[PDB]
Amino acid sequence: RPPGFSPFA
Amino acid sequence: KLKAGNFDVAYQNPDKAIKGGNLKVAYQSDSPMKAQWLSGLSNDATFATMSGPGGGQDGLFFTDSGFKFIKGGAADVALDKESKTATITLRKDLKWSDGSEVTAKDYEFTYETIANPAYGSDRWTDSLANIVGLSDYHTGKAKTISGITFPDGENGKVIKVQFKEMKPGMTQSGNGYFLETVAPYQYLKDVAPKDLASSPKTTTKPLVTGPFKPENVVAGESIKYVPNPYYWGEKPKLNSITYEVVSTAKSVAALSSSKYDIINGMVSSQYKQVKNLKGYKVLGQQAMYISLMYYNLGHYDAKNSINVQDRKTPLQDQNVRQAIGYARNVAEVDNKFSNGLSTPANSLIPPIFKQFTSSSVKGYEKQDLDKANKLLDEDGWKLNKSTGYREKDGKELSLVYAARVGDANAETIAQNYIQQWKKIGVKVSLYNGKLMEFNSWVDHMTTPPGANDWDITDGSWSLASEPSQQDLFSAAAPYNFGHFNDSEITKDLNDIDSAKSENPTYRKAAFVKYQEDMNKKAYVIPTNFMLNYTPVNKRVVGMTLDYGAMNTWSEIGVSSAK
Ligand SMILES: [Cl-]
Repeated sequence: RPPGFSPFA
Repeated sequence: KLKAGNFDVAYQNPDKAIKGGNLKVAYQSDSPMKAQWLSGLSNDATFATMSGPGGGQDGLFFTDSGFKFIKGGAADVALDKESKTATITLRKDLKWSDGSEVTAKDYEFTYETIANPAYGSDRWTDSLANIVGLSDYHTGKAKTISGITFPDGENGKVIKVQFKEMKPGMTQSGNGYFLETVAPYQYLKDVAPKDLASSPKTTTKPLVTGPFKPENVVAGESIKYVPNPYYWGEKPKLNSITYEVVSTAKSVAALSSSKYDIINGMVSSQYKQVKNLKGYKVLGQQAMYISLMYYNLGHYDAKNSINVQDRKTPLQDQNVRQAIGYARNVAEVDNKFSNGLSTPANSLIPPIFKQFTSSSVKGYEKQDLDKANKLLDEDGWKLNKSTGYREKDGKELSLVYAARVGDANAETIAQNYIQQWKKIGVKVSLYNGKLMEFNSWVDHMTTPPGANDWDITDGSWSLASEPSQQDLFSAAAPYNFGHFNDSEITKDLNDIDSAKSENPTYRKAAFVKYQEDMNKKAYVIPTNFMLNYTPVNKRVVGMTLDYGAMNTWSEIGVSSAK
């Protein structure tokens, strides 16, 4: 649902 | 050659599921797990995915494959255009994992966990400011939120949310104009606001609404799920779910040894090896994801919730921002390391939201060293014959690049761009001489005002399930960690979600202008669109990557043991 910081994949 | 979105979306196992038993899931993270069960206080996608069996940080509404709201979930939502209101109705038998009732106050408390600055949430946005009286509550001018009311009282199951202006995306999940989670007030009321994020009651021993509950949480490592007896819906098939973090280096070996049945969010560079693994079916689909390059353009005012583009830097010039983007060799990097899974991006809106993408939008997908040099030339940065770097006023064009840890090619790719910026005469060095760890990176970007020790970084997003990007770039949002503030860009963002954009033909044109303006202003530079793949063990029954599948965790099972 909401935006989230991802590791890089 | 780039691979088409022709991956199998679901693994349809002919084998019948058993009772239970024990499923083993992992998420690829080189950083320790960040256990936070309240949606408002959690910033990473890593734990949001790991909280799935527990309810996805207690999600309320059900969804079709296009992320649009449908009835039948933990709660239902209904919109009224003329009154500008949303009505949320929780199920009568919706309960926490301790047996207590989920009430209207629980939903309102979620708004307090973000709006009330004493909890220390990074999720404040201009979108939330559209709720009547929320801005006044956020600044402390009011004691409560006037736009949120309870028709059946705080004990009731009904909540009303008053808006200033109606927004198009309100029929779709991830709109951000109203929230979709609940928090256990009674359980958390005696905990001081500033202590809530680090409390064991929101980390290691929480209360959930989903089909599974955390029986044990090993801080920074794993979750032990068991069936939740107070779950409103279908009884789960499995006895237990173990959800663990797994390092990039150990992921493929963990698949070969059958340690995990499923690994989510694996890097593109490992697909080469994953596809050769028998006993696993590789599912896939278009990632709701974008990676892009950020510039540090100012700071964030926390007291007044506003991004101020006031950083003294050569990156304040438009020609400098564009050239650095044109210098990059994203295409060459993609064709060499990504196994045909990464496509260089032309704009900020991913192919997944196909309706609002346009091939007309030319961006930075193709390297142009000549144009980069020219743009820098006609701007005032003249190349020094001695040093090999451009100068202005005797000030050398030297920038700091905060590159990030990733796969085995992360250090290579980072240096790859450095050499490209070298070719155009821009001196670029790594932050503290080494790649940045994910957890400490997030803290460095989100914490106000803040950092002045970086110029270029890379942002990777698990984007909102709704195409609008207000929660990424709007002036009030901390998530805008480059800290830009542009009248035209703001207007573009607002026009995308205006009253006129209820008309989809008008909203299409608003997205096109936005994408062309963001590429032109070059505050951020779109890097990659990705295609996601998931290795699933052949014993797993009822597994799917379909966004419309709601009872996934309840219907999922196994055909055999270890
Ligand atoms: Cl207000």
